[PDB]
Amino acid sequence: ASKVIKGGTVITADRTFRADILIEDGKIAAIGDSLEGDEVIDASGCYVMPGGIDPHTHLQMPFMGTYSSDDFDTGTAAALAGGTTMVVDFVLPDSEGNLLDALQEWFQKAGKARTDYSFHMAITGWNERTFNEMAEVVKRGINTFKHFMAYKGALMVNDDEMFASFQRCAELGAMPLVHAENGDIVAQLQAKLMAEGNDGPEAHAYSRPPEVEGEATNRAIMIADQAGVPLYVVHVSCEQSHEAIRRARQKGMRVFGEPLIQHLTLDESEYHNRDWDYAARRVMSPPFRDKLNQDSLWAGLAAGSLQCVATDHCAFTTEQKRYGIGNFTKIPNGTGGLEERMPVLWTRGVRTGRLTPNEFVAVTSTNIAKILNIYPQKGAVVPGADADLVIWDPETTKKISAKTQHSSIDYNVFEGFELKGLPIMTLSRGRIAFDKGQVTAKPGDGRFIEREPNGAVNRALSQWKEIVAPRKVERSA
Amino acid sequence: ASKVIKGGTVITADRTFRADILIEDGKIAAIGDSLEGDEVIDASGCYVMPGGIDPHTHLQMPFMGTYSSDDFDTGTAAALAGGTTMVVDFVLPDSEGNLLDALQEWFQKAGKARTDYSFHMAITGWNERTFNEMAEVVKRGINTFKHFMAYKGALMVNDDEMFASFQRCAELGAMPLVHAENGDIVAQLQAKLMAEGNDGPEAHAYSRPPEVEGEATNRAIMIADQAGVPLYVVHVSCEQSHEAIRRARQKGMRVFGEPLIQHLTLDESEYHNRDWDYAARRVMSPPFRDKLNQDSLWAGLAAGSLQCVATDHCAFTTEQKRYGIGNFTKIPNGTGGLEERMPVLWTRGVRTGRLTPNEFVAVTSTNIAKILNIYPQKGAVVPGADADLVIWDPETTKKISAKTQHSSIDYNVFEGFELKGLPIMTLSRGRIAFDKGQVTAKPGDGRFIEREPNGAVNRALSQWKEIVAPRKVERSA
Amino acid sequence: ASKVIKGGTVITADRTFRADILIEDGKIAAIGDSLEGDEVIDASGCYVMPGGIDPHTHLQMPFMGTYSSDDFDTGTAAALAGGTTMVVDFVLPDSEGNLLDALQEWFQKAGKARTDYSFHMAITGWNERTFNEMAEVVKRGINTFKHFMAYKGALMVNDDEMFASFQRCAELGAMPLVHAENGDIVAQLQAKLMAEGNDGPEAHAYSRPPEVEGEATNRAIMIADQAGVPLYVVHVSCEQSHEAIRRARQKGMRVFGEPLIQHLTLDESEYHNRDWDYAARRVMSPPFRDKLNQDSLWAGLAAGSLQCVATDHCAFTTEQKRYGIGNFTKIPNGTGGLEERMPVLWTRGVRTGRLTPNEFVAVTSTNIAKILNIYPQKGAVVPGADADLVIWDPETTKKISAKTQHSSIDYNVFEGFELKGLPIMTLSRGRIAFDKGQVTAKPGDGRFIEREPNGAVNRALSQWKEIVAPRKVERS
Amino acid sequence: ASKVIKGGTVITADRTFRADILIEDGKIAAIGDSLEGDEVIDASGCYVMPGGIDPHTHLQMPFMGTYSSDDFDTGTAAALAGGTTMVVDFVLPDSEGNLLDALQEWFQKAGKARTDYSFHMAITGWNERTFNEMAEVVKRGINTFKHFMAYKGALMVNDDEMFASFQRCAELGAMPLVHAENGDIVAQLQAKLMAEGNDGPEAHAYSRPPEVEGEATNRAIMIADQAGVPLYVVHVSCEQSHEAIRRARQKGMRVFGEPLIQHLTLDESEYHNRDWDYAARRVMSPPFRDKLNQDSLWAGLAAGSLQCVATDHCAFTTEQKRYGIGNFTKIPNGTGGLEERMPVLWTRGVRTGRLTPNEFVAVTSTNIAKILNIYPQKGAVVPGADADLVIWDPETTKKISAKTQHSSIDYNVFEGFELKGLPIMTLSRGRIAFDKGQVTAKPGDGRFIEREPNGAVNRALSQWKEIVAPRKVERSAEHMP
Ligand SMILES: [Zn+2]
Ligand SMILES: [Zn+2]
Ligand SMILES: [Zn+2]
Ligand SMILES: [Zn+2]
Ligand SMILES: [Zn+2]
Ligand SMILES: [Zn+2]
Ligand SMILES: [Zn+2]
Ligand SMILES: [Zn+2]
Repeated sequence: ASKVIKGGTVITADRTFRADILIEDGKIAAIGDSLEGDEVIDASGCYVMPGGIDPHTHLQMPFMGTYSSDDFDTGTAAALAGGTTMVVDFVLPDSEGNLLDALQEWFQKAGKARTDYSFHMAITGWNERTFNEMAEVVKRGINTFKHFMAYKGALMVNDDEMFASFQRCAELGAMPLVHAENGDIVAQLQAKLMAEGNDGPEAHAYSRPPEVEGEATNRAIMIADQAGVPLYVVHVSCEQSHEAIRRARQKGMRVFGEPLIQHLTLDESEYHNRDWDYAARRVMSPPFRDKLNQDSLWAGLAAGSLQCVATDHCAFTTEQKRYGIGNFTKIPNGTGGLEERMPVLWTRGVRTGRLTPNEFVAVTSTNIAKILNIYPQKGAVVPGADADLVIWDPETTKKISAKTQHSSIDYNVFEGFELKGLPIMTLSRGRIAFDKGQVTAKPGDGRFIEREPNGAVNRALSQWKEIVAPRKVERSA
Repeated sequence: ASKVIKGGTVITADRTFRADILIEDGKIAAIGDSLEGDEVIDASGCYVMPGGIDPHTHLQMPFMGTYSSDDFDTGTAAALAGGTTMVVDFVLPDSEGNLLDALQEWFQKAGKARTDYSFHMAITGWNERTFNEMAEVVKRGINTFKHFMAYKGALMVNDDEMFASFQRCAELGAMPLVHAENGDIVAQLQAKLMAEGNDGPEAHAYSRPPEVEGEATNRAIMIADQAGVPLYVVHVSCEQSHEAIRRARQKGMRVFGEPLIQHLTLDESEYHNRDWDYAARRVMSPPFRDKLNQDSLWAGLAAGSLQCVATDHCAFTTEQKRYGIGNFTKIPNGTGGLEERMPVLWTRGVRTGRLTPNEFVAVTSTNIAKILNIYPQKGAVVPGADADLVIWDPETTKKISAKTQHSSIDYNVFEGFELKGLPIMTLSRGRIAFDKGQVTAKPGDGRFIEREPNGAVNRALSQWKEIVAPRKVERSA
Repeated sequence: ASKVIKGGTVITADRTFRADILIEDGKIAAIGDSLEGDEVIDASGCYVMPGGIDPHTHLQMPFMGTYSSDDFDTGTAAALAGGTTMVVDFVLPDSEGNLLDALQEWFQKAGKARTDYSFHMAITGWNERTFNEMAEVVKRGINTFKHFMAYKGALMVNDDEMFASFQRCAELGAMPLVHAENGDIVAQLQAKLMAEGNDGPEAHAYSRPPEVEGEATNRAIMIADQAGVPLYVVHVSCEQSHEAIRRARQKGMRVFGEPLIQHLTLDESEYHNRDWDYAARRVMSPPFRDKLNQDSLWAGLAAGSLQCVATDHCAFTTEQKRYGIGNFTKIPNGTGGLEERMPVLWTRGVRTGRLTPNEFVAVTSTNIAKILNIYPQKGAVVPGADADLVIWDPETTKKISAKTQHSSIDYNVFEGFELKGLPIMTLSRGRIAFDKGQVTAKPGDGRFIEREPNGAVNRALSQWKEIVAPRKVERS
Repeated sequence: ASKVIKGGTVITADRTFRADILIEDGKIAAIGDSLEGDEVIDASGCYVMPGGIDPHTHLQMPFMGTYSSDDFDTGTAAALAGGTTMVVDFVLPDSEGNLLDALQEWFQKAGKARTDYSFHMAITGWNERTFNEMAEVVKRGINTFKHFMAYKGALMVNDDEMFASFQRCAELGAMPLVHAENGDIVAQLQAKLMAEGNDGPEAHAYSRPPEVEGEATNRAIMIADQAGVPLYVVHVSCEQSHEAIRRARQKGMRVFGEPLIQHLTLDESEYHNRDWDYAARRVMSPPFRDKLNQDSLWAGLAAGSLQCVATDHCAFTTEQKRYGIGNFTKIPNGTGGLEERMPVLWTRGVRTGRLTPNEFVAVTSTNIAKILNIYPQKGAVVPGADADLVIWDPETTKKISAKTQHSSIDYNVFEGFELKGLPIMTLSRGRIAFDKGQVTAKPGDGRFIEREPNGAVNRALSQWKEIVAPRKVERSAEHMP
């Protein structure tokens, strides 16, 4: 039974045009002037875009013997209600390198996904087991490996481990991701701040100022380039890390950057709210920054030095945040934004002219699809693509509120944002997944998306590195 | 009578995939797994790409009562043999502002074109007539206006004129192009050099060092941004001008940059060749630069801070170059590259891994088509696009030589370049235009391509300027 | 009759040390542990620094058939009360190039000076007379020529004229100064804002945003470097112009930058004050900028990418400012800061640790003395130097107020600034010029300081340009 | 017995002027138009400048159970013959942190010094002993601590150790120095190149390309600025590390940079010379770089973003260099330049107009004197200063050659440099220490120069950090959960 989306205006990363869309067997069958189908969906007056891909989520993430509050069920509901049809989550193995066991456990979690998903595999140590299982992980359809330069004593790896891992990535045709903050300096700053009685939520930001992110970003870049592999920097929050990426790209290094919607539109003044709960709720890493940083990130999206908007979705209830009363290091880090990502970006970015509608599509789905090597299966409006689509009414308005959010927690860091232009229908592989304010996709409707290694940028870089490889001088006896 | 291109691998700016291409009525009718057509073109083992678009040509350009040696006939022949299916030439009006008259004169020239073409309209003065005829020029399908900051006493405009013209561009939804060298400093350096007996071809480069281009680029950007209109900088030849563009883009300014294939692969040491003819042949503006500048331009293409490769094709005979014997200011400026642009870029860029094949397509056709607002009619492999296509054999080799070039002049500045990967067939709106080393397109086969004003980037920028427009302070009596 | 300053701590651009200073015949005769002299000045608990040099003033400047309200009398009074012992003013000739005639008129103005002074010569056009008279100006002891890239129809020169003039500067061993704003773009923005009814004081700032200054700074640098002459950019107000200077210097170009004390400590929010008078009073060029720019300028001073703090002192009464009611282009541009420069810089810069005390001396006197080629006659505490000195009590406090200022106008843009550490005595060539809150130097006490052309940086740059000069290829 | 230097032209960092100089009791007694003294030294037609200060030497440095070949005797002879009157060497303790024991050993080495000297104290690990002895090291008159980010398994410290040490420096009013190369990445590149048979001298440069230095520079700066202490980056060899310093200074961070005379005038093409010995002799860390980097360093000296020229003097014989035949990682790292520093800089920098003569004085003595807090005792021509002076004949010429050098090794990486303008006499505390090509100062004539902590820049930075220190938000119980 086919669907035809009629009367809409298609917006993709490359063009905007009036067209009908015929959907058969979960895929786009045809795009053209007048199409017929068994079931008609009216998109008159609306835009039709690829469903959003959010490459950065932490659904049901383990914390202190419990979990974050949004799991793959409520998380994907929030995603769908915001026009996002795919999430990419981070698998977190132990330092022993039980990558495959951790993967199995994340598959169990993701069984509740209401829409399609994939994984990044984190690397939280280095040893022979880790080295071997990375090969198998790539065979299972995961082509990215996430590294933490912070979280000393938990997730952190050092330069030595990171270089070996990046080289293994290069070898497998995978691409490293990095959380770039200097973990040694943050740990000492945390301890010093706590020792001085500087223990409130605002001190979380004090313990990891922008220079600490800027440095680690620069270092991760050096190591990836030495290893001959592209690098993806997650949650680029400030001018210091953005500058490191621009400078690397101008040297011809292959580096991608991902600003969070939070860092595009929220700022550190939130931590100076007189209410402890209010300030603690906004604690995440990297923290909200000086507002001046926002323009840098926006300009990067427009200039192409930053490519993907994400949310780092990790939602905790007020009760969970309160674990850090009297100690900011015990406030669970994370704010949720899955539902808010595309709508906030549309109002703040497209309606203001900071982004063309086409750039909007590029930085919400198409770019990350290309970067993770699943374009055009995802992030595309072309025949043969998965029919993951959002129907966007440019005229509808709302005020963001915790009272109406699909996320399970009791607050919303975008509380009060005035929006115009909203997702009114979301389709996941041709199925109506969100409609008339209701999430219609059921838990288990989502499936794992396998990804192939050795994307175009990996291959070009490897070829170039071979060209410029330094050679031994031939010397007579 | 339809054509089907079978067995090939399609490369576009966004993806690479095996597919057949059905062509009907000069357009791409279908793209898919197995297609049939009246006539079969075998593309087994080959890549199929959008035909190149070269936005920077000067065919049959007036110089000293004569003309450049390549006209629209030989010019488009060379283009087609090099996989380029469209050229964009510059109409050069008198300073009185006889834009429409100049346009008619250029249509007469382009009657000989063998493949499709369009125009930029130059603005060489400022007055009421110019202001008025700009509106009429836009109605006739030209949405770009070219400005010269150098060539004092002939083409040059000042800051005042340039600002007025840019504001008019903003109003009409057109985009200014700029030749950015400081004309006043250049004229004085020329005169000082001649007065000192420094009168050889190498002194042309001396008379306009990179700082002179860097300054003018920076100034034109300021003025475009103040007028609220995007800016396209032609022939970005050096790091100083590239740096100005990167810095502007990081401020959120809408600026495009165009490196010439000459400046990517050739350098100023050519001017120090002992043979006068050899050095003079290479004289153009901006001149060939210190070789160190090339890596900057290549990185710009990979990073997206530069978007389009062109040739500034303006070919003169050795006899014409010799008009400047004893006086370098009288050496006609220009080198030809229409045929060599895509082949040299492929060998130097794709085969080395500096550019992915998709980036190659982006910077040889798709980007400029989008920028000139003619995507997807041109620069696309999508249904409904003009069937302007090149069939590329990645294994064929040749050495570039004047003896085999299609340009009418007696030398080739890319002489001796070893290539691998060549255009073996070129189609212009579904017609075989180049095949088996022969240009099969006839003079008059080319048609003028009209362009609409107010593309997406123009619209976004105007919207943004309105939002940040400074407001009067309300003061009570 | 000798003077000895006893018990103080000397602070110079290069060091800090306890020493007595013996003054004879208007000069520093000796510096050492224990000295005696005919007359004793007690500097116990105080710092002794070279008197400030403000390289940027416009005293009795011609405007609209009148003049600015602070002349060389009240202006040097203000300077002295702020620890500044020398001003450098701008001679403004007509565009016909009557440089010598204008110079004579400025000598008449400066007859009222209470402390020493020198001149910059502005170049407001280009022609044979201008080219010729520049040589004679250099012979008269002025080794700097000021160029305006803004003020279209009045002071402005174009790239062609500026290049010719800069080449003439190089030839004479002079150094160009530049007011860098794009005059063509500013004139058009002014007209547009006025046509749109955007006619308040705030639109003055709107008519010349930072990008316009950044561009012109960048262009002027290119032209000086092509001419092979060092360049001095006056009133670097924003990160865009500062960036152009840093980038140029890293290319090995010889460029100096001068942030005004206003742009270090005041910002554009002043223009949005609801009171029209309040906002109009702060109108100057370049305008007060977004506060974010302050950090860039401060860092430049500490890093050495900016070398001299000045005031661009050009004072108008409220009545004069009101000439621009309903039309911001008619508000006379300028604020006064002569008295406030060193004291504000001390509190905001030294007491905060943004500048070491030695850096404070460098950016208020020694650097500009060196740049204008009058070191160590001025800006120094060495034997043989002019005894131009300020005795600074680091503990005394005050709140800046128009009620206590020596400037003749009725307001103070630094109103309410809380200070600690103040000039308590100022000496000009050994004469007590400021003491007990009173200016004791008389009008006419000031003397013209002549300057030699061809300073060290001019000579080094010329030598280098000769080394790297492009040569003809020898062809049979 | 007084000396008067007559007829010369004084050049200092701040001015150039004709003056006589009267010297009494090892110090400058007076400067003026015509002075009289017991013994007259004729400086007619010559310049008189502060004697050079080279803040970066490794004389008789321990390596592989032996030592580098220039000790404090021949090292200081070389210095003096090049117009340099003071060297600053690096004390190298074991990782256990036996700083005082190491200091005593270095005093034994420096007993042979012919001209004055001082020390930097290296920190090669972190622990309680190290923390404690740093305080005593500062009390002995050493106010700098050197950190190595490279030389893994030998001298290297990590970010954690470096941050603790930088904070201790801040506390004591000391200033850290850093050798900034990423040691972990260098060690892995070394192993990779060796495994691939890329084992020649040129592969030394391959194993630590400029990005590896630029990264570590950027990192050391971040850490120093977080600790609230100024940082001195030794041997800034390339644009990447130079850019990191410029960017940091523009953020208002207090960072100094030191380009070596080698990196200003020599380049990596030397490693591709066909002769193994020739290439290996030039091996040092950081290696000679792409020639393009030179202009960046020269501009930094002229712009003030780099402040001091040094040599990293560490001299090995050809026989010692040959320890690395078949394995570039075993080639002892270091080249000598003590004698060549000021003369090469004068010809390449002053005679070309890249530096004014005054800037030449700044970057060869006065800046480092100020930075190490011993101005005006050293690096100055003012009354009361130590009479450490060089008399410079701007017209005399020579070509640098191993056959005439005062360094003890058998080659010279500045071989063939054509010079004009040379020191013809060097005075150390008023004693003629070098004259007419002869080193006249004897071993033991040099004395240790004590330095005080808490220089002006340290104090200003600490004050600024206090001003901008982030404060706890005051929250009433009304606003608490
Ligand atoms: Zn993270
Ligand atoms: Zn995360
Ligand atoms: Zn051109
Ligand atoms: Zn052209
Ligand atoms: Zn001005
Ligand atoms: Zn002024
Ligand atoms: Zn070292
Ligand atoms: Zn060393």
